[PDB]
Amino acid sequence: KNVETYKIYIFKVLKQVHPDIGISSKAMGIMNSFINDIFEKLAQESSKLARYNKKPTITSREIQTAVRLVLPGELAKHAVSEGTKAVTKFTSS
Amino acid sequence: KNVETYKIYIFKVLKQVHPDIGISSKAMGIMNSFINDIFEKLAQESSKLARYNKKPTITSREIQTAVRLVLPGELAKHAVSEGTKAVTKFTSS
Amino acid sequence: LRDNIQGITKPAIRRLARRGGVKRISGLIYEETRGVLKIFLENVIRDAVTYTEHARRKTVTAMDVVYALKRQGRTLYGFG
Amino acid sequence: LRDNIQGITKPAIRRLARRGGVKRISGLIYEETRGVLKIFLENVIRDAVTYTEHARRKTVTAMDVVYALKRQGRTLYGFG
Amino acid sequence: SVSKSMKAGLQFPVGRITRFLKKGRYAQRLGGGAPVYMAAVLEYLAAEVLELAGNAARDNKKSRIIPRHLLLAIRNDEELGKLLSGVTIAHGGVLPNINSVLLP
Amino acid sequence: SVSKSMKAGLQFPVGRITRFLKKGRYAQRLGGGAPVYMAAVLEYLAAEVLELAGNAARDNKKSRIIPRHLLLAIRNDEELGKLLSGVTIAHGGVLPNINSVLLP
Amino acid sequence: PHRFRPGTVALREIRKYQKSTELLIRKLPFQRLVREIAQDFKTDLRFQSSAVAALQEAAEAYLVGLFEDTNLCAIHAKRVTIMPKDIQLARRIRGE
Amino acid sequence: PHRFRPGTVALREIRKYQKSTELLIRKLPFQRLVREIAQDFKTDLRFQSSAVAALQEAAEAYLVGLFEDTNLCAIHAKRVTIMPKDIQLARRIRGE
DNA sequence: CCTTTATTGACTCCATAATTGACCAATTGAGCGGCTCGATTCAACTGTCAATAACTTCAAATGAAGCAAGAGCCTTATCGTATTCTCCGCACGATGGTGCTTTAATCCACCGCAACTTTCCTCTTTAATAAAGGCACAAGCATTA
DNA sequence: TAATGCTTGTGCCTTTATTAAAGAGGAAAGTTGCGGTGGATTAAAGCACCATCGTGCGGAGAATACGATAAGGCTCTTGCTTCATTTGAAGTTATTGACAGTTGAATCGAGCCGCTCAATTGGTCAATTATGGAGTCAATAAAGG
Repeated sequence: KNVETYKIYIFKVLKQVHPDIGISSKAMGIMNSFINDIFEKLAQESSKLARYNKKPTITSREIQTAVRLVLPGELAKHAVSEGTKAVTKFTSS
Repeated sequence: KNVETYKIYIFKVLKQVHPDIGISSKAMGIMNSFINDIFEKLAQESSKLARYNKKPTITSREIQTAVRLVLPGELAKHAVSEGTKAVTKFTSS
Repeated sequence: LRDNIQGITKPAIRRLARRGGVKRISGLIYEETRGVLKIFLENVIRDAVTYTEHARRKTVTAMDVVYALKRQGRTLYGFG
Repeated sequence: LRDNIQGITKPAIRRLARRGGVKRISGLIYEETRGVLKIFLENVIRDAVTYTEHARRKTVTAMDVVYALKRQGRTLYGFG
Repeated sequence: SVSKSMKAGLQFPVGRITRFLKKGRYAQRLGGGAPVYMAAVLEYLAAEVLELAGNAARDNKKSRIIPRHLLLAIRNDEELGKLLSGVTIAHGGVLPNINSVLLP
Repeated sequence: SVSKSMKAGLQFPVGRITRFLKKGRYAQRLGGGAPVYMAAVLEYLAAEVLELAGNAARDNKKSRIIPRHLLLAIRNDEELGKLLSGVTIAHGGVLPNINSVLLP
Repeated sequence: PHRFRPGTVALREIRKYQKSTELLIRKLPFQRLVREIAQDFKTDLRFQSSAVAALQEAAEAYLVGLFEDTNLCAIHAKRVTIMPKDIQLARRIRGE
Repeated sequence: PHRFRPGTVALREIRKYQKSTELLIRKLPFQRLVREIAQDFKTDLRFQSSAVAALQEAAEAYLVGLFEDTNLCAIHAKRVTIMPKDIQLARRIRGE
């Protein structure tokens, strides 16, 4: 079987941020675990938010509220800004 | 409209444990909250168990393993015994 | 509203300490205990307000506070 | 396979204390540090075994240990 | 019409538990015996807590269970205390204890 | 075809995130912009952690990121440290610190 | 006239307040504090009364637990008087 | 001949072991201990190598954190030598 | 031990409000049937876990000696405690106003389902170079004088 | 300070193995179109939150005498650190074999989905009894003698 990871995307992000720095296999696995953990946390928080308001759907507002509730402070502010930028770019295209 | 609470059932249980003892409204609410919290914990554990093995079904085995993982020690043992007894009686009827 | 943290008076902090089994209390404690309390509220109310902002409401309900407490591992029974 | 708890030698406990920044170590500590360690393992391995019993397996995998650690608020990265 | 709670000999609402499990979307499909097992576990836990609370109420010369008795029952039991270590009981107070050093 | 990731200007797999969200059964329906928002948040967090890790690696005159550098980056940042306070990173070690009392 | 040795009334208060279940902080000052804190997150917020009651219950429970840990820390250092450093140590070990 | 003062080599070891990332407990004794503990829950259990590695990583991280809290508790009581009562206090405040 | 004084548990009474019981409705759980999935069992492949042996050599055990730190004791001074007096704002009871929260009806818009396409990602393989090992070596720190 | 022992920081060769790079395929993402449910909008009314006032009374604030607790200083003795020697047990490498995890099929059990009924429970009103406020007494504990 074939396993699914974020290895290529993490490598792309790293090469975009630090062009001249590579990453080891163990560090890439740790980064993949971190991404998976954050994804699960955000998804569970969004599911709880949808359940509380009796809404059968998860929209960008649910994800934004989950980001505010999970990520702390300036990290949450920047994450919300990036998410809003990406959603606007996706809609306008 | 209609608030879904275990208020009768817990009361019934009380009348089979302490026939001459009543329960107050605040204690009624606390017991209802406790039952709801335990139900949510067991259900989430069973959902994670089903997800881990890629099983789309929650059976009595999933609930039994969730009980083992959540309830501690003799509480878990007695709860497992009661659940097995109830499932056997339900199947035999 | 302003300066309502002082509304948590020294007798109230003393009573809270006595309920916790404290026999002697230093003079400085009443100050520190206030600040700590404030921090706790800042961690809960914020979360509660977040829920209130997600439901598009302007009234903070008991359910928002209960969910905010549960998010921090501070489950509260009796308001469910 | 008995009393394997003594395999956690005094130098190993000393090194673990040094990583934690401990300068001086009492003589009795090496005993107590063992017991609590055992307790920790008893809390994790059990849960891991539970997962192994649910999957109808007889081999304890690393994913089961990761899940067992996650249940106790001890998330581990690098084995996921 | 034999209710699913009477079939298993439970006082708890197996039908309502099934409806809650289905509405919670915990899994795509729900087994026949899962709600029965959950109802049995919940009934056992409620019976244990109520038994301890009634014992606490009787020890206090009372015939009505109040949040104080629930708190005493929870905090005086090892396994229930472990289960609900991080739970606050409203109007329950605290377990009466004093450190031996503080006593005269 | 034009990929959704490319349309949103993201390096993360919006399609794969949509598949994961739908397979996880977090809700009955999934919005159009929810996977895009999640991918953007994940990309931002990964970029922040990787930037701090690269700074730590360059500090030690290394050209490769190892778990030690990830640990140093996470524990030296206030927001990342708060987010991952309860997380153990394998082969990462600990932050080098000594209490001022112990020093000679 | 009659005077009680220091600590006797303290022990009596410890016994009395551990037996009761009532709230120890006055309701109106706590409500004002909660409103003042919340005004920094969203302007013109109305608070349901049960919400303020739940906040007071949670805050009092948290402070009582923190004072229990502080008393343990103070007794550890061969003292009976709790000090701000005891609270700081208790909050550090708790992970706050 | 040269003799270092007590605590100099201790500080050197603290500096050395805080910068390294290697495991400090020997692998084989820890594996035997894990197998002995697991034999009480289920008989004839097989362990993956990565499972034992993860258990060792988690146990070492937990012990290092516990020793950090113990050192804080010991320094609080105006000492530099950690004692079993320091570990007991740290575990009590942590909720264990 | 004695003796006085403050505190609290207990007893009883009067009120009281809070839990229990009864009744209408309303809504949801049980029943029946059809239908498509899934989880159970069997078997074969092979991945790898456990056991084995041997060699090495490095870290653990033990002891001696040294030394500094933890604990017990003493003193003091200062600062939290118990009590009293004054005052002040919390809380209970009544009221008015209004805004905002929940419910209902309408409409549209947006996402799930299904099929086809196509192209992007993931094992398998090859290579190449950053760093661990090894060696040699300079430099700052600790130690006794 | 100062020489000196020492552990650690630093420069360079080797190799290597751990990562950088390429290819086939095949699995998953993008596109198209339709339907039907869910979200957004607006009205409405009732329910609850905020602001106001009276008051009066218990709790908070401030002073005061003080005693006992916390902190600093001293000693001593003993428990723990540092170093040296011996060893014995962990680490590494190569090997065997058998147990068990995984994948593939068939299939029969089993749970999902629709529609109907009515039996169970939830909202509302009345009430009585366990409980709270209040007054009074005896038992208990503490503090000075």
